[PDB]
Amino acid sequence: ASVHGTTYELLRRQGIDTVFGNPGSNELPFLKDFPEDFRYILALQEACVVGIADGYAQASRKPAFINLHSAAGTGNAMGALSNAWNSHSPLIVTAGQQTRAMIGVEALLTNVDAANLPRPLVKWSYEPASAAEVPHAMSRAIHMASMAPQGPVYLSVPYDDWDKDADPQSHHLFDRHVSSSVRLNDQDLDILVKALNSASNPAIVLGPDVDAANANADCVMLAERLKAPVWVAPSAPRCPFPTRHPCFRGLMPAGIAAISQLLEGHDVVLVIGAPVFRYHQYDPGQYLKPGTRLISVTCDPLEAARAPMGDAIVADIGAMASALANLVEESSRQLPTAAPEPAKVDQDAGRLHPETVFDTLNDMAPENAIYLNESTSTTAQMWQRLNMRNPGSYYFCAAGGLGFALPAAIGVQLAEPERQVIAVIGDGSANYSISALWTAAQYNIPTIFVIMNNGTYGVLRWIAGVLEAENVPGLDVPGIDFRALAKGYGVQALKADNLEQLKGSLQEALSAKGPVLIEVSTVS
Amino acid sequence: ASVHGTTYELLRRQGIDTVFGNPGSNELPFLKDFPEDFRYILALQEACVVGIADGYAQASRKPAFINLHSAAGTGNAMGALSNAWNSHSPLIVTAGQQTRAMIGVEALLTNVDAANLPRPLVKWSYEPASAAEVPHAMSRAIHMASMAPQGPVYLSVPYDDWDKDADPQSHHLFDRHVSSSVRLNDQDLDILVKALNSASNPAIVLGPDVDAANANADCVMLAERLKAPVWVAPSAPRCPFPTRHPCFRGLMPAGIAAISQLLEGHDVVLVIGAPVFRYHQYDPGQYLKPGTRLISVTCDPLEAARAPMGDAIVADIGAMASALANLVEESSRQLPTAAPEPAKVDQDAGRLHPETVFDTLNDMAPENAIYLNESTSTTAQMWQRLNMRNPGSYYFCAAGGLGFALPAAIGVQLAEPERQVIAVIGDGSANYSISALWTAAQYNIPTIFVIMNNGTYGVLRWIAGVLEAENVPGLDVPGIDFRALAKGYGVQALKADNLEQLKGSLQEALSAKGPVLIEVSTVS
Amino acid sequence: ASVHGTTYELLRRQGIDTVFGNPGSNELPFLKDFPEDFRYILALQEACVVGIADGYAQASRKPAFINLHSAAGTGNAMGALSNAWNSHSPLIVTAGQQTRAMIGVEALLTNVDAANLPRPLVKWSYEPASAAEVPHAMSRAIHMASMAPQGPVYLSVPYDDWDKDADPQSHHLFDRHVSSSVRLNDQDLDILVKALNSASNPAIVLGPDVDAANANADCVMLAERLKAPVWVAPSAPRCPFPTRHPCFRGLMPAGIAAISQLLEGHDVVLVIGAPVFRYHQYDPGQYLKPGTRLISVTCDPLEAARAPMGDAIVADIGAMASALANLVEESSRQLPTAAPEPAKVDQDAGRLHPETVFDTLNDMAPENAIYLNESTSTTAQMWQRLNMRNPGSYYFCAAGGLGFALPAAIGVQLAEPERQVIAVIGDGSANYSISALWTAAQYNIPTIFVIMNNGTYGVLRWIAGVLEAENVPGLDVPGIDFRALAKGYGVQALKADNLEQLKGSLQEALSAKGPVLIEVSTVS
Ligand SMILES: Cc1ncc(C[n+]2csc(CCOP(=O)(O)OP(=O)(O)O)c2C)c(N)n1
Ligand SMILES: Cc1ncc(C[n+]2csc(CCOP(=O)(O)OP(=O)(O)O)c2C)c(N)n1
Ligand SMILES: Cc1ncc(C[n+]2csc(CCOP(=O)(O)OP(=O)(O)O)c2C)c(N)n1
Ligand SMILES: [Ca+2]
Ligand SMILES: [Ca+2]
Ligand SMILES: [Ca+2]
Ligand SMILES: [Ca+2]
Ligand SMILES: [Ca+2]
Ligand SMILES: [Ca+2]
Ligand SMILES: [Ca+2]
Ligand SMILES: [Ca+2]
Ligand SMILES: [Ca+2]
Ligand SMILES: [Mg+2]
Ligand SMILES: [Mg+2]
Ligand SMILES: [Mg+2]
Ligand SMILES: [Mg+2]
Ligand SMILES: [Mg+2]
Ligand SMILES: [Mg+2]
Ligand SMILES: [Mg+2]
Ligand SMILES: [Mg+2]
Repeated sequence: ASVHGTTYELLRRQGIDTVFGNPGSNELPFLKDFPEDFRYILALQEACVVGIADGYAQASRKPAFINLHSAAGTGNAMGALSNAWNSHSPLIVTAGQQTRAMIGVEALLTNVDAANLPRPLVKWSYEPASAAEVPHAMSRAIHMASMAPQGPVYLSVPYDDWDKDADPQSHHLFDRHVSSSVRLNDQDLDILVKALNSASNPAIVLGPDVDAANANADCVMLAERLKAPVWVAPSAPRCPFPTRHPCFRGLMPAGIAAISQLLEGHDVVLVIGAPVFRYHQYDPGQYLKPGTRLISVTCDPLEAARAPMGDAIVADIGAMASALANLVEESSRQLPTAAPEPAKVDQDAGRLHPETVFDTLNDMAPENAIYLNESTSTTAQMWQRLNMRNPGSYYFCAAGGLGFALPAAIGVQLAEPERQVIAVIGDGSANYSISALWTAAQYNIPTIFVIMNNGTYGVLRWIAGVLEAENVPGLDVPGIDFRALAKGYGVQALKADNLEQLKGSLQEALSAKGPVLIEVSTVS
Repeated sequence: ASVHGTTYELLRRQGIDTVFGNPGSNELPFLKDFPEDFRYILALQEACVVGIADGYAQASRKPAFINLHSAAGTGNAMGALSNAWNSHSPLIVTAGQQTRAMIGVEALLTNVDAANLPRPLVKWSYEPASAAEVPHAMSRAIHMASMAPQGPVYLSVPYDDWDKDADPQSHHLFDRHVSSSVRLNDQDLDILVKALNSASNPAIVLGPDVDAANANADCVMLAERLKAPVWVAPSAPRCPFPTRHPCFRGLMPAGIAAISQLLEGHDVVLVIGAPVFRYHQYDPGQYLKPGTRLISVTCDPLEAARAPMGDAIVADIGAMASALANLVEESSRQLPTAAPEPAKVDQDAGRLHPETVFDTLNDMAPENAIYLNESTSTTAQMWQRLNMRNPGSYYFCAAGGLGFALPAAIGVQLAEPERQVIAVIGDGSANYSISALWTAAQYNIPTIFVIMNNGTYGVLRWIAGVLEAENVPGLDVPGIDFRALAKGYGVQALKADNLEQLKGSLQEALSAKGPVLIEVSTVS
Repeated sequence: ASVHGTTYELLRRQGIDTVFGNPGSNELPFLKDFPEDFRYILALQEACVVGIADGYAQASRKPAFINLHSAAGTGNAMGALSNAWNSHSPLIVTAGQQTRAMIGVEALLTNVDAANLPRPLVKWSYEPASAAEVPHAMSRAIHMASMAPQGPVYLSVPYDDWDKDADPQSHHLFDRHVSSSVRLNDQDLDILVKALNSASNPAIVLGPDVDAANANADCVMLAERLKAPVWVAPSAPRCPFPTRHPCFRGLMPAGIAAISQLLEGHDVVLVIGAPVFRYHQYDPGQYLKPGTRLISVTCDPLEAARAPMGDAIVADIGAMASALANLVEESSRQLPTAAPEPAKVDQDAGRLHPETVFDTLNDMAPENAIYLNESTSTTAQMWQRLNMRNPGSYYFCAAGGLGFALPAAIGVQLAEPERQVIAVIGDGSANYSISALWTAAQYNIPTIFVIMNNGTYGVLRWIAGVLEAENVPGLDVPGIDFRALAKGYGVQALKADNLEQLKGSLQEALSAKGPVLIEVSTVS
């Protein structure tokens, strides 16, 4: 068998059936004879390729496979890899290299020192030393991406390797099963359970690895048993809990002092599937107030090591959440009271308040909708105003890197064809990966894109105001016609300049057979 | 509190009480006011510092703390770090940096791009961005070294940071407990146990992480229940099993074909705490024969990913071994029969056969002796001829890097004062870290060093013969007087030119109050 | 032709005829059939291998070739590479890798991520992607080491590559000539010359790249024409000027304030072949006083970029020094007056003051002796007391990393068989690379080693005193018998406990046919 044939068999045997890519000449020898049982999803720029694959992997809860062109294609994707690292997304990134005989002279298209290029944003990065090693290296890539803590990996392959003979002993790779589905030993788990049972006023904080593990329902059971309020850890990339459950308390503010104040009076705080903590703003103060003990369950040693406080347990989130939910006592304390509905912001017949947009989406969208957020000044209101009952209902760029949501929404919609995906994206953010729209058109992936157009990088104007920073350039983005961009890439386009038009456009979009972009005029 | 005071409190609260070091000026501000409850162990060269610390960590089963001088001191230690990486040794390597104000001009003693220097041989490598970050960075280092899979880490600290004010909130670091003591979830563990119970002819292969976890006794129980032969995985850095137990089958040859042949007819092979596999010689063939399934339990994702065959489970070796030993059925098959005693090699009244040396050590040494091996042509015979009943009884350079055993034997002896340490070291290997002898003299650490003097790099002459490689330079090392080297560093020195003298010298050495070196004339 | 044959032909055609090495199994396929016209120089540890090669390269003013064993051998050499980087030493470091078929499984002796291992201490680091690339990669290594700014490079070669067929077109590599012998364009050079001619009170500062270029005599002419005092730049790795020439002003103190004060009143300061500046101690103040302009000529862009003051010209030191010396006007100012002889320190009949040792060496040594310094508390006095008339007469560890001088003195003596090499090494420093002594014995390289034994890391005790740092551990090194160490490695050993014995021992050493070590009892 050839390296080509062996590698595709390995991929198929390991459950991979889709290649997200933007092709080049170093990749043609890999892409030729493309298997009839695989799908290729083309995107027009590599940030888009990786974003689509990332959304697909996150929503499918399985690895996604990417093929890019040498250094320039890899390089174009590195912002996307920054997000993927923070979301623990299991992405297998392959890039074609020059033929081995031309690497030394650094022919055009040589990826120099290739494995160093994507560092430090990958778990493993490698170029094999021979053609017959390629299937083994691919096996390593698959497993490295997939083991806890999941994350992106990189493999560079000289284009002449594909046609060479494989090692017949590579067949042992095909059916390897590698598990990291582990949990704390019984003795120490019993100690933890007793500490949770004995707590007088426990709180729970959940992060994105809960949703990645589909541990959401187990966390609901845990919170109900402990009668504990539940927060989502700051800078949330996913939604780990039903947002109208009585225990839910919303998104934690991403500040040191704000979080210790919120946790004051809680004697034990159990954090599951989050860094401790993904703070953002400068908000100096105490990590915890006196009287609060924190215990973190994380899938990632790097998270456990860097927490500035608390105990930690490094284990699989699904296995731990299930074990805890089934072991803790039913507390006789009263169940927390649900948060009240948010206020309705006064809305005239003109430009839309973001609150109006979210309220309207919540009213009109199906109960199993999936939302993506890249409307950076409106996140708090989004979190208050969308009732997200189900797992996998929210994504936000995990490293804060713009250009995620537009392509990722396409990948999520591909992963979840029965769930309507609605991406709410600022006018600034929309440009970073605008060409991703074409993939939705070409493959008829019926994502709805809601562009919040206020003409500016609004959160940056806000921060500049707080900082008292005057004379900052580059914060306004006037003069972008998003309906024309949508037409450019073949996506149906609507506008909404007021609430009546918003409702009309959403009605049209929800019933459409293809992707739709709605340009919403929002308050500036 | 100062950064100095806070950092030493963190170290003490995390169980560190010893600093292995070779000082320099960038380290004086750290070493000043050295705490009265800490011990400093000086060695004369940094390979020696790290080797001593490594032996101490491996034998104590706890992290060891190292302080080196900038780039040159770190650099001198990098061969030692190569071994430490392969043995999963929990080493916290700190190095002093220039004062922050002089780093930009690259003053003498500046460690340029410091965190990259020890890569790729460390789990984590870092220089903090401010003085007040130093205690937090130290906390990260401690936990990164200590979490499974354990390994060396590196922290560079500008010398002016120590006297600066610490963050008062660093007190939250002091008592953090971080656990990776995890095992496979119950459902999947029950599947594994059923597969072991159903095997008709199981075999067990054990690696160094078993001995590191002190899982040896649990593995004895497991092997007895399964009635299974037990091998030690190739290139063994430690001894994971009693070598005269009836199930023991010795050291696996480090070749692909040799191992698949050895495992032929075993339907399930359970590998615990080893890479799959640390092959060495070129010995192409099948990874496994038809009819053999392999299942690996490893603490290291990198091991699980790179195995060319078998299933894998990534979990703590101690937790897994205990769980398996207590869950499997007692097989009604007959217990394996003990290996017979090895043959006595004919020995005249002249130079010693290595077999004679090992037989004599086995006769005369206490039953709780600890052996180190850096006698590279004699490893197979050593493994056959030493009855090692207890855990922690054997160490061999885990990356094959010479210069480990001489210093490591000192660190092991420091860790285990009641167990006589005997390092068996070739005349070639003895030179790499010869100055370590001084530390044994200075601190009166009563290690016995047995120098096997045959005048040559014997295993290289052997390999050159197999390869039919003629005219190879540099394989002979005549003209070294090891008794004079021992005198040079203040260690009592004996010679043994024949068996009678070997017995006499060993008798003297075993009853000595300090370290002793015996130069043995072995067959060439 | 094989890769082996082609590579050795390339080496020979590029002027390489010596391999400095410590062998291992990955290197046996390279070392077999070793060419009869090459020499192999064995050393017993890799810091020693690289130090010997470094001294040889520095003194010969040509590249030196090194062969080490995989990661552990490379790692043992990294402290030596730290010095080599700072001295711009043209070292071609090769290391053997596992056979390509075993790299993926990380067999024992695999150098993982090999090219990253020696970073950041090499100019270029590489592992070829195929066997036929090896000769081209070797060509790249040779030229990268040799082009200005010279420095160490690293090449990792899988052991199976050597026996493979080479590309016949590799013959084009053999006779390539690559020049960096460049100087500033005429127009801008004329501007510089006019600025030097117009200076009222010029000063010259010279660094190690002057001695490396053998630009010393041109710098003498330049200083004589300009009637300018001449200093050696701080932390000097080499001696660039005759130390009793009337213009010579000695070693600059390695402090910011001290240097600007020394240069005060000099209107133009011309720095040639030095960083600006290799400061050491914290000595904050002005980089230059008002009225001083600095102009630097450096072979190294990294030096030019990081200078905190002055103009810079990046060019070959030999070409620039010759051009300037021949273009400047003869100033009618008076030639500077020679420094007076240093004082004689009172010396009783007991332990030796270091000043006494240097005065005695200066009296008794030949006028073409070559000195190496690793006696760290005595450098200032050494510089004042040795009359070094000729180029290539002084070496000191360029990164401050101990373990350089003992092996480097052997390499210098090998390079310069007619010039007596005398290494003056502290008792602390002597241990780092003590096994290098064996190479001097084995090859009968007649270096004289003068061990300054004061029982302590003296400069560290001194600095601790200045810092007012109390309770510092690890600063004393009692109990080392250097005559026994010398006997251990087959080197003739003498002692000197007082001046009469020093003179007697030096007389014996200077007339000896082989290497000699003299242990001198110096004041503590
Ligand atoms: C790749 C990338 N570049 C720049 C930024 C900085 N950034 C953060 S938010 C923001 C403004 C986004 O504006 P918009 O999407 O219109 O949302 P608004 O703040 O107006 O709600 C910018 C540029 C970033 N996070 N990522
Ligand atoms: C740091 C380092 N350098 C070189 C080697 C290569 N090496 C492997 S075994 C060996 C010979 C050791 O000789 P000796 O200790 O006398 O034992 P013998 O083979 O004679 O039993 C050498 C040099 C290595 N493994 N590590
Ligand atoms: C590899 C290395 N480790 C440690 C140091 C720190 N160091 C600088 S000077 C010095 C003391 C050397 O003592 P010695 O050679 O006896 O000379 P003395 O200071 O007594 O004159 C030490 C350990 C270093 N520069 N390089
Ligand atoms: Ca509503
Ligand atoms: Ca799906
Ligand atoms: Ca906006
Ligand atoms: Ca016996
Ligand atoms: Ca102990
Ligand atoms: Ca030997
Ligand atoms: Ca004199
Ligand atoms: Ca010469
Ligand atoms: Ca000294
Ligand atoms: Mg990079
Ligand atoms: Mg293959
Ligand atoms: Mg258990
Ligand atoms: Mg490195
Ligand atoms: Mg602090
Ligand atoms: Mg379970
Ligand atoms: Mg060739
Ligand atoms: Mg010109």
